Amino acid sequence: TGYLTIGGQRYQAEINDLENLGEMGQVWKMRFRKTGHVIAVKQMRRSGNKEENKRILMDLDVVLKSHDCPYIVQCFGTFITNTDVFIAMELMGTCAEKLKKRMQGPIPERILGKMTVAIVKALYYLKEKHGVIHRDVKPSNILLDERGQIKLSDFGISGCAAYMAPERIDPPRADVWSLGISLVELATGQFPYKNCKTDFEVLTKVLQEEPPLLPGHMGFSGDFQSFVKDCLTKDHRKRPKYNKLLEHSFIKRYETLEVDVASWFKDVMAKTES
Ligand SMILES: C=CC(=O)Nc1cccc(-c2n[nH]c3cc(C)ccc23)c1
Repeated sequence: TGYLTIGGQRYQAEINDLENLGEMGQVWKMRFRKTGHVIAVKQMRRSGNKEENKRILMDLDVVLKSHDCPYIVQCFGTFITNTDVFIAMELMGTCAEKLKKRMQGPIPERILGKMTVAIVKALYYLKEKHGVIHRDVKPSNILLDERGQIKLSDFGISGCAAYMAPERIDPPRADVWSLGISLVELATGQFPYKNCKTDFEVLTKVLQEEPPLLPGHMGFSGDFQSFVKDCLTKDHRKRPKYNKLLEHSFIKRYETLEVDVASWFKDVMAKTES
């Protein structure tokens, strides 16, 4: 048996209550037959790689404990069989990484605004309420949906060289750096450290190069440019805390501003492929 809490109700569910619609550790898009909800179902194989499995179990542990955060992807329930665990997860439309790829470039600042609000809050929530750092903030872990919701995913290592903070590469808030890097990536359409062929080469550029700020010739708001400059403060002791960042003007504006993220998302998903 499994118990799913989904759409406000509690169900006893059998693995047969899930209709597999295909693949997307191992993830299936599945329809729940008792309701018509379409969900993401992760499989943990008893016979799988033990490192993957413990990563999965860590993500699961954070996610279960984050039921009260609406900026973190929700788990509806689990099914344990003799050989497998199936994990029912909130299905999103796509990630920020896939949106960059489809768009062939810049996501508009107003969307990066809403995204920034949501991700900083998810991050803040798990620092405050659970003492958890994410350790792998990047665009593939930032998810969006048709309802204009933006959420954080994947806490299995609660980490990609590309988005590593300077103090993580060389130690005397590293998550805030990685956020900064993602935003520059997504606002300009280009991952800021160019033509790196290996992980260590990106690490080298992080440390030797100037922070990769938003380009002045793109007419980004000063708000946004300053938010990034604060996040991309290489000296971590000088880089701001979530509670400081929550009052940054960039966050405060897009928090109170009305942005139709859903129509933008629906329209961009329509007008593109892959
Ligand atoms: C950019 C890579 C990617 O993960 N894409 C993507 C595209 C569409 C939906 C999901 C997704 N929705 N819900 C999830 C829950 C987990 C644990 C992982 C991925 C998803 C993920």
